Formats: sequence, structure tokens, C-alpha cells
Amino acid sequence: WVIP
Amino acid sequence: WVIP
Amino acid sequence: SCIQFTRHASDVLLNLNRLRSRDILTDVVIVVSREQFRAHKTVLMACSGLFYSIFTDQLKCNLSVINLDPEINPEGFCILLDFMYTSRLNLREGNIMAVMATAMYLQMEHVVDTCRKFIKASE
Amino acid sequence: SCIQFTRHASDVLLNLNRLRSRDILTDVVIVVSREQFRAHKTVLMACSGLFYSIFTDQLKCNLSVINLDPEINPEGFCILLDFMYTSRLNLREGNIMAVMATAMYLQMEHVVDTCRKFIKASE
Ligand SMILES: CSc1ncc(Cl)c(Nc2ccc3c(c2)CC(=O)N3)n1
Ligand SMILES: CSc1ncc(Cl)c(Nc2ccc3c(c2)CC(=O)N3)n1
Ligand SMILES: [Cl-]
Ligand SMILES: [Cl-]
Ligand SMILES: [Cl-]
Ligand SMILES: [Cl-]
Repeated sequence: WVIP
Repeated sequence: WVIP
Repeated sequence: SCIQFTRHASDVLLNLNRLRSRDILTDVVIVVSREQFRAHKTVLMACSGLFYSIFTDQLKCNLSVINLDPEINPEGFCILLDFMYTSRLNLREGNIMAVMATAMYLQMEHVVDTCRKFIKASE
Repeated sequence: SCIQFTRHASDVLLNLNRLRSRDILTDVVIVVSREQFRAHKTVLMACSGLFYSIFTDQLKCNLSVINLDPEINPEGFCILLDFMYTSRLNLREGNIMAVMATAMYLQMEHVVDTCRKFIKASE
């Protein structure tokens, strides 16, 4: 999971 | 396009 | 010896979401405490272990309406349906418990994992 | 303020290809010079400008069989159908002309672009  |  | 187009899967998902937003070729209504959500069975199956099991059933595969367990929160389902079609999860302090419970019921293992991690950080 | 799962679109496409391989919820047959290819209308639309136009037509959206132009090569179509469901293109010296012509007819702009580039390098 990432900060888009 | 890339070499997978 | 294949070549691969990096953005292809993302572009496919973006187009599937465009079809959902315009209600094109949607083939099922998911009912959650009287709230209704239109979707594509194939996308639901591709994202959820529960929908995968439902739509591979020789009788349920032909249903146009699926009713979820009355304990399922419509907002939690809406957030997860948006994630299915975009890869983006709107996880917030006020919805994390409902999102995790819905993801556990829908069998969306990666969503359950990030909810467990975000809850663990707040304790 | 959404979080994003990097592998989600790829995982969705991988599952859609698993459904195709097991012939689950396929809803159309594409006929190419008597060869037949089963697929999901939504995936075909998501990958091709031609299928997008066909299945948004109020009459053609309901067809279970689509016949392509007799000039279309079945191997070129097969290679492109595999690309739609995997992001992988089996581009070879012996098939590049048939693949480019099929991609132009199907309106798959990124495939047409890489075929033009690979042909230009060989001249
Ligand atoms: C297992 S083979 C397979 N073949 C095709 C499909 Cl459409 C599918 N979907 C699916 C099954 C289980 C789970 C998910 C999707 C998400 C998750 O967390 N668990 N699975
Ligand atoms: C344009 S809006 C839109 N909305 C939904 C879908 Cl399913 C769609 N597909 C599509 C249209 C045109 C093209 C492709 C896919 C691939 C390509 O090269 N050109 N387009
Ligand atoms: Cl029904
Ligand atoms: Cl997930
Ligand atoms: Cl027909
Ligand atoms: Cl393309």
C-alpha cells in the first residue's frame, strides 16, 4: 500500500 | 513497454 | 519472449470503472440493508473471495440480485466497491471498523491486512 | 486521502484471465475466419476502441456472437486477446504485420505504436  |  | 505494457492493467481497470459509472453492461445488483449497488459480476469475483464463490455456484451465477448479510454496513461496502474498481481505499478513523468487517466478510485479504495494521498503529 | 494497493489492477487482470481460461462468465464468442474465441465483453471493451463501440451499441450490446472482418488473421487476434487479459504481447518477426493490422482494426493504440516502432527498427 502507498500514498498515491 | 518493457522486458517482463 | 513477450514484451509487456506496464500501464495496461491500470488502464483496463480505469475503463471498467468508466463502464460502472455509466452503468454499462452491469449485470448484478448487490443489496446492502436496502441500499443498492450495480456492478459487474466478473470484477466482483476478481476482487472478492466471497463473490468468486457466489458467482461460480451453478445456481447463484444466474442471479441478478444478491442480498448481503444484514450486519453489513452500506458505507463500508461502497468504500470497498470503489476500491475494487480503482485500487484506491478511502480508509478513515470513522470507517475503518466497518471497512475491515466488510472486507473480512467479502474475503478481500489485502484490505483486511492494511486495516489490521492501521488499527494496531492507533492502539 | 485514499491509500492505494499497487498490485490491485494486475491481480484483478490475473483473475479475469483465470476466469477466461476456465470459461467462467464469458458472454461472447468472437468469430475470426471460422476460428472462435470466447471472452468477456467488458474486458474486450476495456482494451479495444472497436469492441467499446460495438458493445455500447443498443442492438449489438445484446449479441452473443460477433464476426470480425474476413481479412482479420486468427493468430493475430489470438495474440491480441492474450495481451488484453495479461498485458503481455507475443510480438515476433513472423507475426508483427498481422498483429499490427489486427490492432489497427481493433483500435488498440498502444499495440499499434510498439508495432510501428519495432518495424521501423528493422528497416
Ligand atoms: C483463487 S483462483 C481465482 N480465480 C478467479 C477469480 Cl475471479 C478468483 N477470485 C478471488 C478468489 C479469492 C480471493 C480474491 C479473488 C481476493 C481475495 O482476497 N481472495 N480467484
Ligand atoms: C474513451 S472512454 C471509454 N470508457 C470505457 C471503455 Cl470500456 C473504453 N474503452 C476503450 C475505448 C477506446 C480505446 C480503448 C478502450 C483502447 C484504445 O486504444 N482505444 N473507453
Ligand atoms: Cl434474481
Ligand atoms: Cl484485497
Ligand atoms: Cl447472437
Ligand atoms: Cl493497447
